[PDB]
Amino acid sequence: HQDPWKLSADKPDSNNYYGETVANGMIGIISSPEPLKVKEVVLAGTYDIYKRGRVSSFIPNYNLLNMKLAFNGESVQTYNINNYKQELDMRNGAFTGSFQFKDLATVTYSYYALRHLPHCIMMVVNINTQKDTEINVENLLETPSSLNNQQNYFQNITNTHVNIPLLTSVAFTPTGRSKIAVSNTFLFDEGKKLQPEILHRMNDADMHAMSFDKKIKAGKTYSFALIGSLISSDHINDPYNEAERLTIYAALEGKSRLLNRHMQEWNSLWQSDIQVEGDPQAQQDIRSMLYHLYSFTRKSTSLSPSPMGLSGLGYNGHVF
Amino acid sequence: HQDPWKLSADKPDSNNYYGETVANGMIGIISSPEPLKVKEVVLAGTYDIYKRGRVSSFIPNYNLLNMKLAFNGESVQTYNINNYKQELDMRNGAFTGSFQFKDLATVTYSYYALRHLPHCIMMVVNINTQKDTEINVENLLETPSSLNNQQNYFQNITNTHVNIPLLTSVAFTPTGRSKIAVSNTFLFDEGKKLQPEILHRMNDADMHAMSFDKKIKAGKTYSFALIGSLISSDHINDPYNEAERLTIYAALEGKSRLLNRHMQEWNSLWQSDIQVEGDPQAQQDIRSMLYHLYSFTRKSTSLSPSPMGLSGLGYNGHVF
Amino acid sequence: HQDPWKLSADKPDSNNYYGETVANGMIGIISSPEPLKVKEVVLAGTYDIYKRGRVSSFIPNYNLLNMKLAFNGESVQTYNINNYKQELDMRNGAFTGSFQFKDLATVTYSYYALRHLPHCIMMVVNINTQKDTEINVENLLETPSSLNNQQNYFQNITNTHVNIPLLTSVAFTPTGRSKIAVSNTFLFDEGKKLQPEILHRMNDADMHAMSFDKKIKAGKTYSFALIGSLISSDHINDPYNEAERLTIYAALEGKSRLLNRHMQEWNSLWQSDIQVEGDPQAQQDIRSMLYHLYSFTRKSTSLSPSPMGLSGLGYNGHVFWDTEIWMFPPMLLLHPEIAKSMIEYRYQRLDAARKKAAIYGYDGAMFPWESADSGAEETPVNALTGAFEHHVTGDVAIAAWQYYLVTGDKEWLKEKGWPILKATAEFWASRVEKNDKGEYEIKNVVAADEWAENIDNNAYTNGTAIRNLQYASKCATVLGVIAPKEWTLIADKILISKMSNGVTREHDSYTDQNIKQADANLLAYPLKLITDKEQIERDLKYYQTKIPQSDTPAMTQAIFSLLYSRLEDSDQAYHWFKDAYQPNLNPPFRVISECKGGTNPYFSTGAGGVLQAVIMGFGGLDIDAAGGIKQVKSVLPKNWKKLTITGIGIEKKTFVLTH
Repeated sequence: HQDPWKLSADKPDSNNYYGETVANGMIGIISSPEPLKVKEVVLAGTYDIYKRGRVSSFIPNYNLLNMKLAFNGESVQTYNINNYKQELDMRNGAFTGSFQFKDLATVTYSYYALRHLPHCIMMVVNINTQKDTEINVENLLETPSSLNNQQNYFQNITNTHVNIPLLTSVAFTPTGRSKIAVSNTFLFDEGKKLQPEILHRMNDADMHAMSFDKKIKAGKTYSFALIGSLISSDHINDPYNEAERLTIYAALEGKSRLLNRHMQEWNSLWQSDIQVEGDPQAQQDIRSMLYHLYSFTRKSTSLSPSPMGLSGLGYNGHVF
Repeated sequence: HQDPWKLSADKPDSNNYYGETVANGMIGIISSPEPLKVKEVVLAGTYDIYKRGRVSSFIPNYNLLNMKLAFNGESVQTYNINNYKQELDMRNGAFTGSFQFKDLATVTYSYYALRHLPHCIMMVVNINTQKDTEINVENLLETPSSLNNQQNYFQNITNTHVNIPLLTSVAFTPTGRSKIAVSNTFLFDEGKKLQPEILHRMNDADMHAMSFDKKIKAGKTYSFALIGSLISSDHINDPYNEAERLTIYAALEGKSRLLNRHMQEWNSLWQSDIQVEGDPQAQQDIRSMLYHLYSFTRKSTSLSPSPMGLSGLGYNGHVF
Repeated sequence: HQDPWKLSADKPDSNNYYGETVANGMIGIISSPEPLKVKEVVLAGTYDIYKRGRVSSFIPNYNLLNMKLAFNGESVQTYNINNYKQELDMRNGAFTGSFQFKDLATVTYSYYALRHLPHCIMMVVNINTQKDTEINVENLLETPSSLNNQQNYFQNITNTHVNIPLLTSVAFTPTGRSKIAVSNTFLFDEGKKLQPEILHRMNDADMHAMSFDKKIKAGKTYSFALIGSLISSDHINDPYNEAERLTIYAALEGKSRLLNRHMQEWNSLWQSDIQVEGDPQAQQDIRSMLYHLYSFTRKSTSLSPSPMGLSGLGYNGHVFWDTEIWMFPPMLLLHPEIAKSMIEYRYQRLDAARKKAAIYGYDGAMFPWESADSGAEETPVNALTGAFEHHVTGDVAIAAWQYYLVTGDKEWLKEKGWPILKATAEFWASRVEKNDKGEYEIKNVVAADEWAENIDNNAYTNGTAIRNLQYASKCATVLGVIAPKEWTLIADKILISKMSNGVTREHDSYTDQNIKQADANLLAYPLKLITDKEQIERDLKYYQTKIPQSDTPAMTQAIFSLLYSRLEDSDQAYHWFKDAYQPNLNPPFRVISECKGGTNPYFSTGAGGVLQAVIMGFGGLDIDAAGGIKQVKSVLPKNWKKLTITGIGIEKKTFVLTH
């Protein structure tokens, strides 16, 4: 557990678990002990009156990566998976979970606050089958109770080559000070004709979801990615259209191009580094400290970190 | 053109055309000279301040049947069809258009203000091919400029047997007095596994659409139906959920059951009739008069017709 | 109907009628075939979510001139008038209708978007009766269904000398983003005691009106004017009070003083002109193109025209490279103060371009594909141009440098040109990718040929990046600031590739696809990256038949014309000149649609391109890379005896060309 570049947890204990952050200086995503969920999402620069102190605060935002995975109709939970591990790769701010589901498949998921695209997030999911199985995949956009007057949209962006299904929500901070837009899509390798049909459900006041099924033969790897854009009226005049535009853009850049750009920017950040010989725990701790400052700041902006950076609502996100 | 039960028009002339109405005493639908379009939709009982007289008025409503049909990517228009005919069957308030598209197909469409379901409309489309062709079908929900604060939704209602795609809009009358909901679906004969995938586009502020493609071999008939529900806060506390509930209900009743119920109620209405021998024009004119009064009233209600019934906004829809 | 200054239509046919526009760069009024009505009114700089594209748009506004005229209670209709004519006088943007009511009276009405008062309109009505008669006149303020929450007011502004009756409406754009106010009054010659009493009616939710009766005696002319002011919260904090203030102001200036100021500003615009001897239809067509550009722009502002200027809601009123590359160059040569307003639009939106660059992972300023109020990206999300058509940033840099080349204004270069050129060059320096061979690529764009989507190394895009980087470096030299040496290194190694036949390749996936519009040919003009006449010719021969007849905008054939003029090929240059706009015309005023056989006039972008074919092509005028306007070899159409171009460059030079 003392890798100089990676922080590791075996079988997350939800009773004694403090989540880790991946961030690009604009969006922070704080890990959940639950597989394929995030605890909290914070958008820098967006403040409204909310809870502590009766003054402006960061606002808990859309947990835009929240996913439900079922194998043959059987929901994946902490209680029915085994060998469940979480890992933060500090070299590129990749948060990865991996687990075995019974006798059916190994699941690996990695998510990123894309370093070059301040408002874009990506999760890549790999399913490696030991038996023939059918997956049901759902991505949920639950409006947090911090937000109000939400609207839940879904549409297909198409041309002869693509069908980009967009799951979008728009909502407001408590006093209406800020309009938040989030727009998610699934990326597939197989192409428009063969990719899964995407269904949309709007069954709750505060949640809608996009979903698909995929049959996977034994001994195969099936990969898909979730891309999401999260932006507000504090960042852009028209967050609704800009979120959809950003997700379309990212989808047509594709996973490979996005991760390459992400890696280039993280490679640059780590050109400034601290190497300790003879003390592996100090080496890892100092990397974690550099990693958090690098994740919680952004060059070529007018952003300043709170005492808790983008790890949550600590000190209302205020600058001291 | 002097059938005692049917009013007929050959090649509608848009420069000299007064549309005919189908109605169930709750919804009136006034015909367009353009194929697969309606001019106007009026919902009884819904009044707000609007244009004429500075007093409450009927409100132009969603043209919920508006459809665009393309053959091999070529849009169907008045200018590229031939043998185009419109017919009102007064026996069951069926408005039918029929035309030939080049060397590819005969198109017949019939629509109904369902007599038993005051808030439900149905259009049935039959495509009879002379050559292999591919149809693109779009149903548009354009928010009329009479309404404001619209929202455009789309979702799939599914179980093991069905996928009912719902295209829904919600909007308000000018002063916000009344909330209007409309919800449309396509019915297919072929079943969940074989039915066309339904795409959803939201490209305009005031319009969204659901669409599909279908390949049809030469010498085949392909049929589909559009069902729509149109209701307001003047009729029900929660028009949004009630419109979706009504369209799901109608979809799971199906075309055959709905038309049977429709015919039973129209059969009852025509048990009271006026037969003239020796004057075919008088026979047809008197049928048209009975037909309009029967269409513009509804038993077991507290509705009263305006001087123009549900034919439009004549005299603001007021009762005299 | 080929008067060189006037467009005229006898007995307008409402079944086949495309209205003409009068505009002052702030308000556009589009004509109705119906007498004493207007079809549409558009206010510049007012945008809200509305219909097309789910993005901001121009909004149909109050048809504030709408009038009803009756003689002894008999309303003017089609069926009771004769000798009904319309005329647009391009010298002063006067739209005039004239008709005889039965055998009783002659009526003329002329209306104007006052050239000196951006928010003021005037209509002047003259009625001559052959017998004693009573007129009833009504002015209607109908709230269009584009607006909401309207209020309908009427009051009298008085002193011992005047009674100014104000008919006012205030309403909101669809999301409440903008408050609109309109205020109208009638002007009379006869003075306070004798003027007609003005009645007010509020009979509808969306319409109120002011009206009067007047007895006119046999053989007498009765004249009255309608003045209206139309303004929004986008233009002033308190539009309601400002609209009434403006109309009171205009009423007490009076018709004479207003029309004199209007005439003075129009006379000044027409000091830059194009005169053709031997071709009356070309002379009228070219005057119509200048007229529309002059009507759709305004000196001493930060306004930039949409592709349809103020002719309607074409492309939602958004600003595109259609300004920088198509409408801007002819305006820079004829009226540099118009070009200055167009680039000022971009300068004041540089912040928004820096924000877009940051959101899409780039440095510097990334100008949007479509711009409106804020300068943020406004392209409909369903169009991949918004996210991927990146040449607009280079197009803005090119116009900014050209502005300095033509004016020599070094203070402007320091304050505004350099901020644009530096930020846009920083964008391209971050946008390129160095490959194995040390070349610089620009991958995954939408081409100027917008049918080519998500392709690599587009010829036009790469050319704009080269020019942007070169011009930014040149600018740094002029101002004595040190430019990154990376800009020149990148410019010299950006890929522009040839196919095996030596033809410039449009993009890395390009072989022989049909193309929407000129792309590789734009490297010859305007970019002048290709100057070798054999290369220009082989690029024309390969691509000129790649543009289909249908669904292709007027952004091609004017460039073909210009390049054939530069090649001294009169037959080809004149063929492409006519093909650029004549197949796009709509009756009865020969307004220009976007595409051949199109029905969406007025495409000012198309007019701007054709004006370049005339000025830069037939006239041989060129922005010298070293500064100023030069003249290169050119030819005229066979049938043109003389081409005279006046008011060119800051020296206001006249150029005369003959065979």
